[PDB]
Amino acid sequence: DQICIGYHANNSTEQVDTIMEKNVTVTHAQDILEKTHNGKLCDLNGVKPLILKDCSVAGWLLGNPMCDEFIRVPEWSYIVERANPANDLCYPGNLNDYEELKHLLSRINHFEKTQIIPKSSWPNHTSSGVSAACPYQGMPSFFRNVVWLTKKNDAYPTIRMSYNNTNREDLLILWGIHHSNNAEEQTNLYKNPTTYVSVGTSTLNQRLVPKIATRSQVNGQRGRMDFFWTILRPNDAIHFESNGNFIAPEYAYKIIKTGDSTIMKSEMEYGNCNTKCQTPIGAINSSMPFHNIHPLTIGECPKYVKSNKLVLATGLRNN
Amino acid sequence: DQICIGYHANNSTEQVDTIMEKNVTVTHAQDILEKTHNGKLCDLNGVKPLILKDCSVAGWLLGNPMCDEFIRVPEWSYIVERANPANDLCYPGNLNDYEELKHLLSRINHFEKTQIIPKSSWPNHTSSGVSAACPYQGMPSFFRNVVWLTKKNDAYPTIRMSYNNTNREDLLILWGIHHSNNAEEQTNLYKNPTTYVSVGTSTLNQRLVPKIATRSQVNGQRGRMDFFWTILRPNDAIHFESNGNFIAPEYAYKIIKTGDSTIMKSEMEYGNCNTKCQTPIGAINSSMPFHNIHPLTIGECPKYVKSNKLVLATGLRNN
Amino acid sequence: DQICIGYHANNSTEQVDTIMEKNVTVTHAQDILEKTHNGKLCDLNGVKPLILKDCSVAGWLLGNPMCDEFIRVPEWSYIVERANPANDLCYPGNLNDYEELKHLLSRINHFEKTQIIPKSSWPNHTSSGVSAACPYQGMPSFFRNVVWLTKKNDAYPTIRMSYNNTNREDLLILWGIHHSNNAEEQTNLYKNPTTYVSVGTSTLNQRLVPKIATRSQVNGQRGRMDFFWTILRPNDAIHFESNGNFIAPEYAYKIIKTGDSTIMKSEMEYGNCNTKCQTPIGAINSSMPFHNIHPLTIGECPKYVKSNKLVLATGLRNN
Amino acid sequence: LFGAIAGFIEGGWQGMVDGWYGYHHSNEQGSGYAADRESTQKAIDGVTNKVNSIIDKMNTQFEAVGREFNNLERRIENLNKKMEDGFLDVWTYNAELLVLMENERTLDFHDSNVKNLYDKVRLQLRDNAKELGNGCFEFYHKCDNECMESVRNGTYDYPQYSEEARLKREE
Amino acid sequence: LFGAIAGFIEGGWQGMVDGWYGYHHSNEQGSGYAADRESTQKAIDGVTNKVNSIIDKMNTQFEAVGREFNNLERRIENLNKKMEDGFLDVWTYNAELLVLMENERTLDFHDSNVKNLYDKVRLQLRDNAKELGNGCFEFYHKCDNECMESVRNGTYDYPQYSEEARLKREE
Amino acid sequence: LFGAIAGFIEGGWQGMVDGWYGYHHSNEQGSGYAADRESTQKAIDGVTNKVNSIIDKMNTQFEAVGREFNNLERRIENLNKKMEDGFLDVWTYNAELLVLMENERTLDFHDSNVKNLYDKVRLQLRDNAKELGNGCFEFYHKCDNECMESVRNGTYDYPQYSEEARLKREE
Ligand SMILES: *[C@@H]1O[C@H](CO)[C@@H](O[C@@H]2O[C@H](CO)[C@@H](O)[C@H](O)[C@H]2NC(C)=O)[C@H](O)[C@H]1NC(C)=O
Ligand SMILES: *[C@@H]1O[C@H](CO)[C@@H](O[C@@H]2O[C@H](CO)[C@@H](O)[C@H](O)[C@H]2NC(C)=O)[C@H](O)[C@H]1NC(C)=O
Ligand SMILES: *[C@@H]1O[C@H](CO)[C@@H](O[C@@H]2O[C@H](CO)[C@@H](O)[C@H](O)[C@H]2NC(C)=O)[C@H](O)[C@H]1NC(C)=O
Ligand SMILES: *[C@@H]1O[C@H](CO)[C@@H](O)[C@H](O)[C@H]1NC(C)=O
Ligand SMILES: *[C@@H]1O[C@H](CO)[C@@H](O)[C@H](O)[C@H]1NC(C)=O
Ligand SMILES: *[C@@H]1O[C@H](CO)[C@@H](O)[C@H](O)[C@H]1NC(C)=O
Ligand SMILES: *[C@@H]1O[C@H](CO)[C@@H](O)[C@H](O)[C@H]1NC(C)=O
Ligand SMILES: *[C@@H]1O[C@H](CO)[C@@H](O)[C@H](O)[C@H]1NC(C)=O
Ligand SMILES: *[C@@H]1O[C@H](CO)[C@@H](O)[C@H](O)[C@H]1NC(C)=O
Repeated sequence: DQICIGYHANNSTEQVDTIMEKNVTVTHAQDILEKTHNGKLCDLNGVKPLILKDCSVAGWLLGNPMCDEFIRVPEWSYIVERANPANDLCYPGNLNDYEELKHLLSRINHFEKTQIIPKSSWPNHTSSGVSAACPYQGMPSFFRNVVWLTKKNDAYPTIRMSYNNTNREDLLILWGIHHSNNAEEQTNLYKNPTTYVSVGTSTLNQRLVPKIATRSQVNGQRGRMDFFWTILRPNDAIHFESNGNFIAPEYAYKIIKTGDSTIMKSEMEYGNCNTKCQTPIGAINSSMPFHNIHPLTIGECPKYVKSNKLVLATGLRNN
Repeated sequence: DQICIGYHANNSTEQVDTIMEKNVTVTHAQDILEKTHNGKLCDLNGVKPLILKDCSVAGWLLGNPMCDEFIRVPEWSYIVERANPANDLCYPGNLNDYEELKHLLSRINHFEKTQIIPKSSWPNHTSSGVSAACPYQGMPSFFRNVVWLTKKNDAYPTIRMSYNNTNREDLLILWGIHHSNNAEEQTNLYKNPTTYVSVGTSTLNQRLVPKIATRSQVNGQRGRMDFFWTILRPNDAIHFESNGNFIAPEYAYKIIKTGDSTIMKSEMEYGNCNTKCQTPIGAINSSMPFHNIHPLTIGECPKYVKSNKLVLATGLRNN
Repeated sequence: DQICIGYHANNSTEQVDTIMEKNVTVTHAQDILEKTHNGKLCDLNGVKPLILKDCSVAGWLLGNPMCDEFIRVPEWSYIVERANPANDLCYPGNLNDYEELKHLLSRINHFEKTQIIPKSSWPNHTSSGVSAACPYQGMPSFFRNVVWLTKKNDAYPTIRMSYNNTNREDLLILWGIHHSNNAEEQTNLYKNPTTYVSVGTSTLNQRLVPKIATRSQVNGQRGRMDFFWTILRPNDAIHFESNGNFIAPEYAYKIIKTGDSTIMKSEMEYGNCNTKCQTPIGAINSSMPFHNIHPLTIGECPKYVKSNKLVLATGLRNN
Repeated sequence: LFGAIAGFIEGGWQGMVDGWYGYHHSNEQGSGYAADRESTQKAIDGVTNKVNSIIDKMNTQFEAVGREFNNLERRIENLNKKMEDGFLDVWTYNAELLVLMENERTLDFHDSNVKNLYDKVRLQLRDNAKELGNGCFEFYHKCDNECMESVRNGTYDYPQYSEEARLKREE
Repeated sequence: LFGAIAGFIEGGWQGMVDGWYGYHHSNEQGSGYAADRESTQKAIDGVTNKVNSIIDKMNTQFEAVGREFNNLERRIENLNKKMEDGFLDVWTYNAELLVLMENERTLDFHDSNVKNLYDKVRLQLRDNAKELGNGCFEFYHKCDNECMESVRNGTYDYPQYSEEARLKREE
Repeated sequence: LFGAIAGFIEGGWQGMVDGWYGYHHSNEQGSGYAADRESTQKAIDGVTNKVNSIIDKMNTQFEAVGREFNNLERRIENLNKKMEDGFLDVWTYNAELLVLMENERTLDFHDSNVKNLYDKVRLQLRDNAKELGNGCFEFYHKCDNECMESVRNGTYDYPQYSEEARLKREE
């Protein structure tokens, strides 16, 4: 005539670990580590990313003629740049403070480009400059947002001109200077032999001067172009003054939406999917509190850990 | 006839938390989180802070006319700067390497200002330069520690002069250059049209040149002034040489005590209190080991945590 | 008639600590903190470090004449530099981007120096330049890897010359410019009064210009030399062009092994020992999992902690 | 360890599906299993609260932001990567270690609950039954299914059965 | 958990003001409360030592310094913030988590001390008394206030009262 | 705390060299010590497993790289130093604290193992012996050396001696 005290046991194979004992079968575990992704780049709450396949950020912003898909990009959630894009600064040189620009660009969700200085605005200069370093459909071309001013009637009269930001929004403005190869090229393209480019705003006080010297050949060019950018704030104005080697703005970007984003370096392609959690190597549909997929997350996401397995015991030791 | 084993219970409502159960009434708790401040800025072991009210560090250091209260500041414990002070570089421009200078200042407790180059020292130049950008009592004025040298008898003979640091301590020396607006202003103020400022010590080898170009109007001025600073070490000398646009030192700062401090950004006012622990939003009179008040502490202080509550159970579960 | 249950006790004095009780004698402890070093600098898996006793990295790489011990260095495991070496830039000046160069150096294990531009290569210039700032055997001398070009037959014809990296490896190339003291020295050493040094590769586009001004005396010299460096990639070329004040390369360094190393600041001397774990203050022969010796370890090493004591209890409380 | 689970109770019961802990009875009207609802509910309450505690407590963690540096910024590039790697190594130590420690404490929690149930029945029965030391109590009287249900829901009247148990201890 | 506090001892005593654990006696000369000086001092020692341990171990923590960066230094400004915020998130995880864990262990410490006291007198009394299983021992003989004081200060002579209890268990 | 080690067993045995826990017997053919190897091997297994766990868990830690900054880079020099110092303060908190906590739990592990051995013998013998409450069982019959070895290796036949023990509890 008997009564006993006992506890649950079942078929469960769920193992958990402890400091004293590893590989301990229990009756009721709970996994808290998400370890699977869909290997694709998706929307982010139904907002498609800007994927610059084969065009770098510099090539996009300056308007590489091979980057024509990005003439009028719509609002994005994040930006996807490849590891070594082909179309980036066709004419060799530098986009100065590039990394700071990418960091600025990661807090911007929508540009609307606008024509601040039309080519129509250079009556006394030639604005048809074109380079073999920038092919478009087999013929030489040039950056689309920026104008190569050269001499006209064998004169380069000094430019003194300003643009006043009448728009509500901040303006991202890019301009540049061209480093010629020797005195004779310098005189062929602009009449004046010693030149300068002066740029002034309320904060900016730049003087650029061509470095006329012999360099290595890059994209078939020993000449170089150094590009610079600034954020012209609303009601402020920018003052350009040059007598040669000036590469003038034509198009600038209105910063119209300024939320949350990142520039994600993935070699992957669009997946036509949607997600609440994107990583460089794929997205995540999960309500686990952790994942081990990739550290450079964006969106409402679990917390990245390096573990291969995380299971919490909820039940008893089972056999 | 009976004897029983039992434990304490009392009126206490003190709750503590655990991983398994929250809100567990116990007989004896102990709070270890300080959550109270006095909302005012105090002395620090009886040493009053330097509170630049409407003057920024640059303004104070260069000697902006509105910041005339800090002509000869006494030893401080910490420095309080506002978020957007009004009196800062009346004549527009830049204090170069400003952030590094503020970081150097956060480890200095006492300056003694000293006249290294009196206005008496410019027999062949005009030293009465003055600007509407720097009003003082309704009339145009200029930085007090730094001298705007201009032409005299329609000449700006080239300056060649040096100062040898005879003092026993380091000297903080500020000087500057002035960017004029066009060739004719450049000739009006200095006769020579193309000028330079050369500064040399044992470590420094600077050449500054005016960038004469049109900029935006700031404080009613399109001209600009770029200021620079260095730490002249004892027995070293500084060598200035200019033929225009030089804005010379008159006063320098002897760094006489070099202890521990910070530059605290607070909009608050002096409290006539004393404390051993100051934060931007108020001071702390507490022997708790933690607080949640503000992370940017100074003085003998608890350790900042973000928690809202921290109580250690010391007694038993109570009912 | 009796039987009892009991537990081990012994002579052990091993104490361990807990949150509740400190200094608790136990029967079986285990120390896991290594607290001993041999106070010497050793090989690292039988590879001797590079110890630049008294010569700095700049002095070594440029070839200070007091650094002749390091003309042709063998492969190293790590580099040991003293806190304040005496032989470093005998002619005063700067090695620009020095810190980035040292950071590049701590990931290089073997240089092979090579003569890219022999002194034989300057038919129209004087290449025997020499300074009292750089004594060697009581007579004035100069950096061994770098050539002070001066005028010849009272002419400094403008230099136009290039070097093409034919070697398999990256090349570390150093060159420099010389800042003279006044117009008269400038004409004495080079005939041309206003000069420049232009450097171009596929990435580099440098124009240097002498700052002719009065400076403080350093190593008996008011003149200065600013040195620069670059990594010439294989099959790329470097293009120098000067008409004065150029300090040309003669020797460059082939980067031939590119593993893992560090630059360790130790005042210590070689110990003829070997180790698998080196620290600034001595090496480590230990299979403990922790040490408290020094944080700036190199090699397969325990993990640095600040603790004075770490003992794990393995047995029972003993009396 | 409280020596009950896998201790003096040398195994679990495949047959008790209603809960984590409980009773198995056998009298002359047959046998059966019955989960102890209150000590099972307390344990599932405390364990889901512990799981929610761990998840809520690692809510504010570290997110690695992507930053980029050029060829002459390698020092702070290296600083940035060692910083992000350090914070993630730290937080994965924290996660793995907390999981290990509270797994140990959860297993021992279950153990304690089982021993406390065995004891709460022991205290009711005293010498009315015989502790077999295997987790069972061999009664000394006639415990029909109402009597068993009393033992379970805690309402076991010790006086009522004293005398007859009193005799078969003697005899 | 050791099943004593809020377990087989179903409640604390408002009446025991002198200490954390102790005894309540009732004989024919009346009744009273007496704390156990020893076990109570042992616990207050270990718990103030644990509190001092927790405070002293968070002596070397992280101190946030104010640094400032300009408009073209936003990368390292962001680096700086992520670093300081990371270290503060880390140390507040550490603080809150340590407090939670050692709160659980402090409550269970008290529990263990209580069970060990109950046991320590159970071992003295054996069959001289009857464990009611509510935390009390119903004696089988006459325990005046000095017999009680013996039970308290541990000096309870089991032989002396065997005989008399021997009968009142029988009968 | 499980109240066994330094509790109701007020001291260890210098004489038991073979193991951590075990038995000391005394019958009329003499006396001796015998380690209980099964519960000793279980404990040495679990404790070397815990030590290896603690070492393996701090495999991926933080290594400080040497970086250098010039006179106008003092901001990021200070940032670098606060970052490396922060990570080392963090990891030494982690190490010291983990050692303290699992030292506490290792001592209590040993305690629990001892109490579980005492209980495992108690359950075998019941009223065939008398618990002195000092860790010893004073038998009620004559346990020669084979009786003792049975008690040790767990094979103690309770029926065989009941009658005889039944009598001196009797008398
Ligand atoms: C940029 O253009 C705007 C367009 O008018 C100017 O805005 C005016 O500024 C004056 C100041 O002289 C104000 O009194 C007016 O209220 C503004 N006009 C309007 C319609 O809002 C602005 O001054 C220009 N800035 C520069 C630097 O050229
Ligand atoms: C600054 O002046 C001091 C003296 O006032 C100079 O120091 C002297 O240097 C001379 C050699 O030139 C020696 O007699 C001593 O070493 C110094 N004398 C004293 C009394 O200290 C110093 O050289 C000057 N510095 C410069 C850059 O000119
Ligand atoms: C440096 O010299 C080498 C000479 O070998 C040049 O490399 C040759 O490049 C041509 C293209 O012009 C190719 O046909 C070959 O692949 C290369 N030759 C060999 C033997 O490999 C290189 O272009 C020169 N670089 C510069 C900047 O002048
Ligand atoms: C634990 O179990 C996993 C499951 O396959 C196995 O791969 C691993 O080797 C086991 N390790 C130990 C120490 O038991
Ligand atoms: C430049 O354009 C202006 C206005 O269209 C005109 O007056 C002038 O003739 C042109 N040529 C020069 C060299 O100024
Ligand atoms: C715990 O107590 C606080 C006290 O106000 C209450 O706000 C909170 O909701 C309680 N939490 C839970 C989970 O019961
Ligand atoms: C100023 O000029 C006069 C006349 O040229 C000269 O005698 C005097 O020395 C000069 N003063 C300075 C400071 O050089
Ligand atoms: C622990 O023992 C060491 C041994 O020297 C002693 O220095 C220390 O003060 C002791 N601390 C405590 C709290 O007993
Ligand atoms: C020196 O210059 C002359 C004229 O340009 C040139 O012919 C000669 O080759 C150069 N050096 C020599 C002697 O090779």
